[PDB]
Amino acid sequence: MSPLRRVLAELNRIPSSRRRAARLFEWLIAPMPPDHFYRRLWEREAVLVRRQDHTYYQGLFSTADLDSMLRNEEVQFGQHLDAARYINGRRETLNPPGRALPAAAWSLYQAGCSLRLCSPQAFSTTVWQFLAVLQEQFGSMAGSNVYLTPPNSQGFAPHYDDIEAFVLQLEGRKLWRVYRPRAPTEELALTSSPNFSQDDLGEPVLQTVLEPGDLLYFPRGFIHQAECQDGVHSLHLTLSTYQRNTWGDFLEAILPLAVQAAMEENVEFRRGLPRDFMDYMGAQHSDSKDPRRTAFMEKVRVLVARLGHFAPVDAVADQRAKDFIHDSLPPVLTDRERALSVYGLPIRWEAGEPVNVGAQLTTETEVHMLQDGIARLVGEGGHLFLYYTVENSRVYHLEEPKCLEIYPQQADAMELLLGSYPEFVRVGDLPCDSVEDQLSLATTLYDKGLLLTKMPLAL
Amino acid sequence: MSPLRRVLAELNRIPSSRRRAARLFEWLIAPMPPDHFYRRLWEREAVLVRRQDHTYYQGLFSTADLDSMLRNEEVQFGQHLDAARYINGRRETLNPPGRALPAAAWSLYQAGCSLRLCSPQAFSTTVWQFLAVLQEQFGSMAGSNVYLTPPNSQGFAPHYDDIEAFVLQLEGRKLWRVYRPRAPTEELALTSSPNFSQDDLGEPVLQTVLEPGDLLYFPRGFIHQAECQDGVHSLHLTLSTYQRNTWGDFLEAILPLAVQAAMEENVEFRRGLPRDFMDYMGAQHSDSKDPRRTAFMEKVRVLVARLGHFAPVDAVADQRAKDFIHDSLPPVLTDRERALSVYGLPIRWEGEPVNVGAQLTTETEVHMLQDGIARLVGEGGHLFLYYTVENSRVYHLEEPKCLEIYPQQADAMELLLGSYPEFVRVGDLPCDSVEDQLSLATTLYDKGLLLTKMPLAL
Amino acid sequence: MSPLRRVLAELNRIPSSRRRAARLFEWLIAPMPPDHFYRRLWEREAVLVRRQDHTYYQGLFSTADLDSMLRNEEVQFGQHLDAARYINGRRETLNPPGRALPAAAWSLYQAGCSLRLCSPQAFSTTVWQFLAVLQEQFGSMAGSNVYLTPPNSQGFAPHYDDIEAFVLQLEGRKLWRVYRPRAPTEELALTSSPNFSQDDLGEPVLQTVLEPGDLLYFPRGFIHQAECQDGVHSLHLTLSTYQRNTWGDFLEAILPLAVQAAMEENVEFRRGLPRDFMDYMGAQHSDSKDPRRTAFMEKVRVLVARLGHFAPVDAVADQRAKDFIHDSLPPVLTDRERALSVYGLPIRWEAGEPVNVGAQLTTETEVHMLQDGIARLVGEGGHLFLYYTVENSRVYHLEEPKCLEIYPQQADAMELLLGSYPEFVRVGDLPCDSVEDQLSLATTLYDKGLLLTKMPLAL
Amino acid sequence: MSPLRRVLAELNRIPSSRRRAARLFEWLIAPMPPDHFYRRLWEREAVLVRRQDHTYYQGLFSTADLDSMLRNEEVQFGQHLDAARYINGRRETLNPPGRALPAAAWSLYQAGCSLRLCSPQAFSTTVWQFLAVLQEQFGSMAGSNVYLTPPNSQGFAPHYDDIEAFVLQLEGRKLWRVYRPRAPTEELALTSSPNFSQDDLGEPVLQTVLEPGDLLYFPRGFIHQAECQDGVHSLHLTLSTYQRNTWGDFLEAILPLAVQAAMEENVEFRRGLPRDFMDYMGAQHSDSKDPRRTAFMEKVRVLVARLGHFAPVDAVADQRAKDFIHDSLPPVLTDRERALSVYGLPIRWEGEPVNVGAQLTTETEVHMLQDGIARLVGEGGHLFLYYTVENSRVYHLEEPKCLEIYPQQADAMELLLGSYPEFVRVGDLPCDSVEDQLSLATTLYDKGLLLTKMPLAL
Amino acid sequence: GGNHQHICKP
Amino acid sequence: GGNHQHICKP
Amino acid sequence: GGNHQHICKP
Amino acid sequence: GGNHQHICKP
Ligand SMILES: O=C(O)CNC(=O)C(=O)O
Ligand SMILES: O=C(O)CNC(=O)C(=O)O
Ligand SMILES: O=C(O)CNC(=O)C(=O)O
Ligand SMILES: O=C(O)CNC(=O)C(=O)O
Ligand SMILES: [Mn+2]
Ligand SMILES: [Mn+2]
Ligand SMILES: [Mn+2]
Ligand SMILES: [Mn+2]
Repeated sequence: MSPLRRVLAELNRIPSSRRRAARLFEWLIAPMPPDHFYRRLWEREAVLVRRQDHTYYQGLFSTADLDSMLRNEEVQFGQHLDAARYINGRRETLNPPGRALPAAAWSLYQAGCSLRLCSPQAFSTTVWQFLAVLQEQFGSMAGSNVYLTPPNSQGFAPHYDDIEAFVLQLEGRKLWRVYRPRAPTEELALTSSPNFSQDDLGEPVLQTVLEPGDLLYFPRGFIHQAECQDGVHSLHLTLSTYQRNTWGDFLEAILPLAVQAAMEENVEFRRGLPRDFMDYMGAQHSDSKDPRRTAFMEKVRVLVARLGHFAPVDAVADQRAKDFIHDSLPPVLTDRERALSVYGLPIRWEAGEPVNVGAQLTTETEVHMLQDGIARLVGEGGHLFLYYTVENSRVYHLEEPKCLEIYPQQADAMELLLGSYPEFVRVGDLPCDSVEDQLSLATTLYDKGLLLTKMPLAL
Repeated sequence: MSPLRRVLAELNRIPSSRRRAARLFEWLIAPMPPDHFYRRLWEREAVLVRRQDHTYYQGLFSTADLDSMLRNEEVQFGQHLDAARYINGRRETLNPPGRALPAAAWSLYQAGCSLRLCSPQAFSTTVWQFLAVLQEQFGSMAGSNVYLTPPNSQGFAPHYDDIEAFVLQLEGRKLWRVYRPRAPTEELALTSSPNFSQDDLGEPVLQTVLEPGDLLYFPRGFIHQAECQDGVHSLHLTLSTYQRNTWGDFLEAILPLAVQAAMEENVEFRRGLPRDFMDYMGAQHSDSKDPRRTAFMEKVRVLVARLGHFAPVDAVADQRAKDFIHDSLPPVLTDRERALSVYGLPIRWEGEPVNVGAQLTTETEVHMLQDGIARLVGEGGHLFLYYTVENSRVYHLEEPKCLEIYPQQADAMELLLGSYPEFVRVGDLPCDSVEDQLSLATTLYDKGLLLTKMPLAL
Repeated sequence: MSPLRRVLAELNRIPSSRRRAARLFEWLIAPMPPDHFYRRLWEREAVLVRRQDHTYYQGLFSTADLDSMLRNEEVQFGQHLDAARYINGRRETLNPPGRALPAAAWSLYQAGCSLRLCSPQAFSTTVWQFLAVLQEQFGSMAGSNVYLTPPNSQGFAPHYDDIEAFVLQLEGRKLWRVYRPRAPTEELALTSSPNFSQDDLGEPVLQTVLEPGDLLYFPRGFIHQAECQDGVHSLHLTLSTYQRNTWGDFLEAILPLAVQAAMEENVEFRRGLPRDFMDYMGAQHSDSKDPRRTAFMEKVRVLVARLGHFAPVDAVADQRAKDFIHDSLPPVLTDRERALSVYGLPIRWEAGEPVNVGAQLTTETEVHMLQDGIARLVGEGGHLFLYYTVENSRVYHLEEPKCLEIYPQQADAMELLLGSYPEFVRVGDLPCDSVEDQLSLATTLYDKGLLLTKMPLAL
Repeated sequence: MSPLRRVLAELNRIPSSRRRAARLFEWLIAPMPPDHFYRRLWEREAVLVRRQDHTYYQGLFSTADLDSMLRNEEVQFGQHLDAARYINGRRETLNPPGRALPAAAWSLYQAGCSLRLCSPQAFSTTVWQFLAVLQEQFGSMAGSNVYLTPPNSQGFAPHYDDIEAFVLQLEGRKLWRVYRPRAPTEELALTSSPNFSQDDLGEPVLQTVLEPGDLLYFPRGFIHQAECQDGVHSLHLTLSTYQRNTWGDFLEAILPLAVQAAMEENVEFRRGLPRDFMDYMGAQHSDSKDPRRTAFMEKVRVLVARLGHFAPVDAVADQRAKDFIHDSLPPVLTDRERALSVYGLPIRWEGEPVNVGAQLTTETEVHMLQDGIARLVGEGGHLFLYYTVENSRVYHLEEPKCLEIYPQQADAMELLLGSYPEFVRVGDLPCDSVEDQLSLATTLYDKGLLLTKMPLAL
Repeated sequence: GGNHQHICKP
Repeated sequence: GGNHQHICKP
Repeated sequence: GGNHQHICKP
Repeated sequence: GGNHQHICKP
């Protein structure tokens, strides 16, 4: 089979979902080591991996998969599919109002337009699994866009995006040009840029024709543009991640809580401001010599620096974690996990009644979390909530945040479980208050598809 | 005449409104010097000033003024008037639904209930003037509440408030007890407290009988309680200010913007977080010996400290200034200021309007009506002059008033705001052309924000 | 004194507020009888009353009252005061942004502009009392606008208004022109018209110079315009009433409830529509011959006509009444009512304590409603609410609807009271269940300023 | 093959979608003639049709389809699946929080709970097709619920529903009891009822055991209850329709507009009310002998009766039509319709797209894809064609879809909507120019709203 | 500009 | 509990 | 009941 | 026209 189907097959044969994600990423950038890539390339340099194996991504996505998608799925223009053109320095969009029927889409294609399909994971099970696995090692949502460009044309103007982009060339060839950030402010930019023109660009740091199987990575802020030539089309899937997952976004959540804490715990933050500070502070008093102004400025800095001591970093981490649980795509279980989870319980309906009912967990049952990135224990208003991802839709935020409450008498074993993965812990050895608690938690988690047993449960 | 009517008559003779504010505060805490008060007493200790003059506040407010207010104005129970009773260690409110008529208000009072009238400045012009002047030297909104308690009783349970309080004894006598903050957290408390019981308090740092003319000052967070005894009532006015005007509130506004500017001007704040920080950061991972956790912690502390550099202090300063202007009571004008402002123009009606047509000239000498009525702030890409002249005596009844200032006048607008109270010849404004000097002056003047050395004549 | 002060003095000397309102209206249109005016002129014809007594309205309002108003009250442009100009067929408004200081207002006036002051009742106590009394005999809110026009000018373009207008000429002279409705649809129009031009008007049904003391009435829908000439100004107060108080507005509230009732009480309204009515009903099937269409139309008419039998006319009347209570201006009591109501209770604060406390009502106390148009008993969700106007602001809807609940054990006496005015009913004879009820109601009403006693209450 | 697979295979051979809807309903209630049913039975009496064929519905739905749905699709408890139990005269719901997994669903079933799956049309394509076809002949939305009850039990308490119900017995047997409305008010009830007890019911007008293939019809307002006995389960599908499609609902929309037009075109509705009607009209004035009251009453009745003349019936008709179109499930196409519509165009992908470029011509013969997919309605000052082709099988998941029709095409658009299923040559449309005939046709066709007699070729 | 205002505008 | 859901609402 | 109302809110 | 959509637009 193809390299993609061979590695996918391997993943099924690996216990830990953490190892699974690490193994897939290793495959994605092979032969270069993930450790080198993360300590030297990630967010610092554009990276081109010439695979020299056109079959590398076979089974991931094709123009046929898209053809059958537009025809069988309800793909909507403007929402899921975008037809773009770039001619004589101007970007244009010829998006018709409505469903993207093959007749209309391919028609645009013939007219010289490029097709951009947002989040193919919402339809392709193979793309979903690919991304669903990679998100775990990114610690950040992994989305993707598919780009289809006709021969001798360019559908997009030069621009930079707000995420870390991995361009996987799936069909055809395409001449790419990646530019280093133009100015300091553009380095690792927060928001996407507008459409630029050649006159706004310097020399390319990397210019090359991509061939099926190659991988091209570049950080957010790197301007890039691509075009087809010599009578051949191009199809590629761009894997993006790390959208607004910077130190700033973290501080953005910290500060508010930190200043609130500092005020509640330290009187220096509760002291009143000067009665007349408005006499020397303000835009009109910028050009002043008053020493009270320099003292005001010094006081502000001093107070700001203290804030670090009151920062609830753990709470914010849990909230980010929680948001990442809501953002995550639902997990793709291995055959083993399935067979050992409530999802694979033998109970079904066969002749005129349900068969094999009565599967119960005992104190002897050995268990462990279905996977390492499906749930998170978060504290909110003296309450403990176990947020999970198993019930998430493949469509971003289609479903609201799912969680179940955990009582103090179970928080201890719940912690252990989230930390024991993939080690098997016997229910009887769960650190609780009573046997009723140990079976309670285990049963509640199991029935929610958040837990698996060492052996399949039998009546 | 009484000290009050004399100091007010004295204020009407003082040129600067800043000096006028300073003088009235000097009077309010006399013989104690303002400099000492603010330096050693403000926000630090409870202060009792025994005036030894029962006429000191005569003219400010009285129970008779209360009777007329309840009778001639629409004082609403729950909103304007509160009737409270404190008995057997428990606070209770007995506000009927509807308008506060004298027959109802005095029936509660005779029933041993204490009356609290919120914001008498909205009804009484003397109180208004008092607060309107003091707010200027406070740099913060000056509110007030009038408290009336019947003989042999207590209307309120022990509590502390979220503002700096100045208690003026108007009539009668009352036994006050003031306590120093109980815990570090209660010192300069941010929010008012619940009603306490006797056993929640320790010994008083100040216990005394207040008589007409005395002043009692205590910081936010100081628990205090009072009661009437010996068969006599009590009436006092509690002047308050400094509600949420702390360095914390300032920071609360500066930080969001600080990280916003840093993220834009410094890549270090734009670097992605660790791919696995969720493995060692979080409540459950509190005891982790992971050396990466302390590194994460350290970096967070280094980034925060850096934020001081990006802090747009002046912008927030202007914002709080704009809020204080919206918060401010309308200015009380001296005869001279009125006579020289648009408010005093002789243009009236006698079958036709008389004395109309006066206009400013380049020779006209002008300056701001007062120093605490306007503020120039830039919001977005344009300039705006926020003023208080059109505010209601009722808190935030009206909306934030302002007028746009064009760049060709910004310089002149700034000068006027800072050169107070020095008159400046309109023909000497920093503006590019003559039309721009006259337009600004005319616009400001017509808004009741400017005054001239000589009355405008046609 | 002046005719206005003489009649006002008389009103104080009349018991019934109903008679008071009837007496004031009689004065307003004198010498013509109200009965003739209402059965023949009201809403049918323009009416001019040449008083031949320039002092008729003295004490009502003057240019001086306005001068001192702009100076002492907080009059805002656009909200309370409007400066209007009408030149060369075009209406213009030169409203400055902000407070209407005398300097600015009179300046506009000198520039040829007219001043319109909305609802002078909000400031003038005399205008308030005038309107507060007239609303009672109108059964509809009585508002007013004051218009001040400079010599040799016109501030407004021809137009018609959505209310019944009574123009009282207070100072100066003014040439008026009133036109009959132009078309059927314009007769008793629902909404105000735009600004018309002379070319849109026919011949005047009434053209005349008004002099101080005169009254000019015209119905909504009658186009009118006025101008000054010959070097003299004009001041007039326009009393308006009957805004959207038509049969249509009443039906507008009825229908919804009627159809809901009909559906709940009659199965014919609950039967399903034809499965295929969409085949012959619709804009595209308008030009059809299908008899099912004529049957559908006949069915609709038949059902609509039935609706009258299910109309909750009383409920809607109470709701309108209630809305009129909310709309009404607070009452102006006579010296007698005051002295006999809680408002005039002798209790005050004199030396160092309140004097004369302890006024109590007994079963012997004879009482009756303070006035006939201050309260209304309304049923809402099995509950009884006595809505009143005593706590209303002189500023329209400044205060929300005021009411007090009435329990079933008191509804009987509450009814009697509202119907006994101005007859005195002894509390002991109130039809209730217990003496506790009779004193309860009486005391609650009295203390709310909704009731008065035959004699002043004494300790 | 079974009757179902045969009638469906028969539908795929019927030209008109209207006749197709008629045939399927004819099948659903066979041998009973539709004409008799609608004339004498619809909304009047409960009807039991004993098919005497247990394979009648084979292929429509089964418990196996349910198992797969719970397993392979995201059926959510509370929203999609409901587990109910009826014991000791009391109804109870036992829905766990979360996803409906087989292990949970079958555990409740074995616990004697009944399962109710709401709107299987959103998951099962056979049910969808069934309802999509029947909605056309109902003139109203056709919904459905699948009910599965374990042996020896009752899942639901006696109740009536707010819709016309058609109960199809899919598997097993069940004891049904249907009651005629108890009171005049309950006849054709507007809203569903609460759970009743045995003592709230009288004697059944219909009591019987349903076996696979049978059909039970009963009107809204008929109380009904069922239970399983003799150790066997039950599975039925309840087809429902006619929710709030009464003359009252129609009136509910016509009246507001009626008085709105009357008030504008008839002065009598613009005349002021009486100045003192409040004296004799109102609850308290109910027993008043005031002859003015009856006059007021009479006038109100005369005015209402007049409103019929001003009623914009056609407008509301179009509005309800637009709502039915938004309410409609997407159309199920026959092979022929697909082959002749944009959906069937051979334009696919083989390194380049093949068979692309086909376009309509004036010679092209066309007609609407189906008769219940579009509606032309005027809202405001423009025309709009609302269609159902882009709707989701999930109720109101998508928003009301339409396309504006220009006046130059209104006539042609109307013709097409009415001339179905007669093909019309595009060159023969009522439009002014040739470009307008081709533009409309092309626009409609590309939207999947039109079909051609011959497949488009390039 | 407007005409008579039975109720004072916003 | 509820009855027939012509329209699944929750 | 409440305490000092720096700003009358109700 | 837009560029890469990490999350699908409204
Ligand atoms: O393929 C193109 O023309 C442009 N592609 C991108 O911007 C991308 O993949 O991020
Ligand atoms: O007067 C009292 O009983 C209580 N007074 C206060 O809390 C005050 O003036 O702030
Ligand atoms: O006085 C004018 O110019 C216009 N007056 C009116 O429209 C009026 O009084 O209703
Ligand atoms: O099957 C049951 O117990 C109840 N069924 C119904 O109410 C129905 O199908 O509408
Ligand atoms: Mn008018
Ligand atoms: Mn049912
Ligand atoms: Mn206090
Ligand atoms: Mn890109």
